[PDB]
Amino acid sequence: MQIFVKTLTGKTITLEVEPSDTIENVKAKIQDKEGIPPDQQRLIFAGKQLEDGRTLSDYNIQKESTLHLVLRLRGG
Amino acid sequence: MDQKILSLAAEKTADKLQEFLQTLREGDLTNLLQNQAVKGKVAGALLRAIFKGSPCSEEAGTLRRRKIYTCCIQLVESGDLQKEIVSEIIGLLMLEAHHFPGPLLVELANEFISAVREGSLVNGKSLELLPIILTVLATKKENLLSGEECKKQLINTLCSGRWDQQYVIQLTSMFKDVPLTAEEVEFVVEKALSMFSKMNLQEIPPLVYQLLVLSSKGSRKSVLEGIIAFFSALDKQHNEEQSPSGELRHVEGTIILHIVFAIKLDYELGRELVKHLKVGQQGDSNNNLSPFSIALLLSVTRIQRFQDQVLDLLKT
Amino acid sequence: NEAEVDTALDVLLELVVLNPSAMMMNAVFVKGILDYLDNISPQQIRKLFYVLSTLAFSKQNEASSHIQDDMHLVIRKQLSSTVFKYKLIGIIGAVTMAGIMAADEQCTQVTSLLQLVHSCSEQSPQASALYYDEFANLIQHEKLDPKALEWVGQTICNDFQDAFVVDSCVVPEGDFPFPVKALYGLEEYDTQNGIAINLLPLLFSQDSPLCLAPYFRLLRLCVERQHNGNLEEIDGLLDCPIFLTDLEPGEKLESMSAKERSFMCSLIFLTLNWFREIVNAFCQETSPEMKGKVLTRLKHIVELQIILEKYLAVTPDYVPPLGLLLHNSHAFFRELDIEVFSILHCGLVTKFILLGPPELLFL
Repeated sequence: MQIFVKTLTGKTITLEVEPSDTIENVKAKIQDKEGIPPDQQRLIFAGKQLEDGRTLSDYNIQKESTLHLVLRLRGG
Repeated sequence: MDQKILSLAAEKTADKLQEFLQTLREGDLTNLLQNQAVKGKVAGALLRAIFKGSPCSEEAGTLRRRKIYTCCIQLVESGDLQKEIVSEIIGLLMLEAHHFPGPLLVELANEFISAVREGSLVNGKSLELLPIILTVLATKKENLLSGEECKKQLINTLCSGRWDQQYVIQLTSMFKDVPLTAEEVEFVVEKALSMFSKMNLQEIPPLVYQLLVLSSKGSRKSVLEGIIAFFSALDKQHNEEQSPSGELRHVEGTIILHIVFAIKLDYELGRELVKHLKVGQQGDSNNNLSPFSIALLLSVTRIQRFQDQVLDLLKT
Repeated sequence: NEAEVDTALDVLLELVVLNPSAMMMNAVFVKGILDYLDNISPQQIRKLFYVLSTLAFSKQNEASSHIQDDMHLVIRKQLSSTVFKYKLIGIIGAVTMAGIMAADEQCTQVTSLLQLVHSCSEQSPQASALYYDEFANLIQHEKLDPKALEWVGQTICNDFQDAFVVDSCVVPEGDFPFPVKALYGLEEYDTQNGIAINLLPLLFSQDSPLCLAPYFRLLRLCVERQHNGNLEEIDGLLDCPIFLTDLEPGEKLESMSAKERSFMCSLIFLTLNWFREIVNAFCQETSPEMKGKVLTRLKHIVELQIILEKYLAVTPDYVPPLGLLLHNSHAFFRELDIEVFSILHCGLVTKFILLGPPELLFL
């Protein structure tokens, strides 16, 4: 199922995944379609920092609902 | 028609490269776009001949340089080309903006400004050149008006110009890396915050991220004022519509989370924030706060250094 | 705050040196510092990298060398950035890291590290400077395994003695608007030397010379560590004049104030700092003729500072700040060493009633 992510450059990006799938899967897909590795990613929905071991069912995340990303550069 | 320019930029400089520029004279667009269509690798190497043979010691090299710069600004904006080639060319152009006399960069900058007015800015990767050229301007302190005055006129045009509501975030991020005064950061933030009204919602938080990390070196009270006015007024709009939520409160939460995480770096922001929402005289606590600001403060609480002052503030 | 920070890092270092294996399970929590490094003062950064590195480079903890490659990595990243601070921060961490792992593949690894931090720092002048300075501080305070030292000093001596060192050729390179001459020789030496300093052409080509003094500091400390306080390879260096403008008059060339005044002023500034490190160097030497030459250099220093303050009085605001006169005294000049005041053993010679006084004022 389709969802949105938006980032620090405003690249609205469209991610197709099943809700029972997990968050690290989406980090894999970000490394795939955008080339950004998991460990730098910081994913948020609606003022909740989303963890790895959860899924989209856990956070009531639904179709076309927009996620936010940042680049957690440890050093920068 | 490519290997008769790697046989120029290998042996000697300005003896055979400059003569190529005057002699060909036919064009500089058809030979570069279509060169990328067959082999992109050759195109990245072709630009490494022009800029080595066209130094700004002489007029003709400088104007050839200006024309190739405008044409590359066109093709980077236009072409649906391979991403690594775009990254390569923007890196190459970024490397060469250092030995340029003053009165040439005004033309490229006004071209970019016209681009923000009308231009198809499908990529903001054309806008990566705008940061460095304004610093290369200010370091040239002679009569082009001095460099800083041209910079300020340019910033005034960039702000006073009308902003393609899609790609305003990237524009906003360009101001990040340029060292500015308090006045110029103030101009951009006040206009950029005035832009909030005339948008979709969901783009705002990363906008806010860029605003914040820029706001770290400037006027930050101004940004929080604007933020809280925005969100308090719209909260009241929602309240009166009640007497449009399931996204709205979500975006609020995310914004709060951004600003908390940014305070996590810079604490001066915390103290300037709290001074803004210092009750002090009690009548300030009848214009200071909204539900939204309160939510902010209670989220802020989590920082162990701030669990005293914020709570004394809310309590009292 | 800052004092809390300092206390915590003091505590940490005490624990890890005492009970390391306990701290090793918490290694991730120590790495959990690594986000807020913009928020923290450089001296605390030195202490921080010290603690991480001594935790990493213990002979027992080569089992968990994951942290090792991680910290190597982040330093390579931090250096890879263009930014003054990130390059600088990496430099500082890298230096400390290098030094502690310095107590044979280890030798090759630190060697590659210093080569590459140089290659990354080669371009920025203040960053290259700070590298030299921190490397210097590290050699000064600490003592270690002379194999890396004998290795790197062979490089450094060659680099310096090829970079700025030239022949005593009366004709230098560079068409200046200035009468270039070999100035401030001692003149008790042999005037046909192959040792003199291509200073003003390096300047006018700059319009590498900012790093000079600290590179010499580093060179000297290296030589002293190698031969145990024997600078017989360098003892004929202070016999150098310098290929410079007629620096002396700052009144005849008045009212043609351009960038030429900035040239002259910052040139003299560099000259002073050069001499300053020289006197820091050849203070310890018990040779009486050497000390006489040091005092010759001090007479040069006082007249030069006089000339420069005159230049600034006539031409107000063509200011070199390089990391009014009260500011210039303390920070912008080189901090002199303590043992330099061995000079005070000498007795004064008044000029009127009958070692000058104004150098004593200076000291």
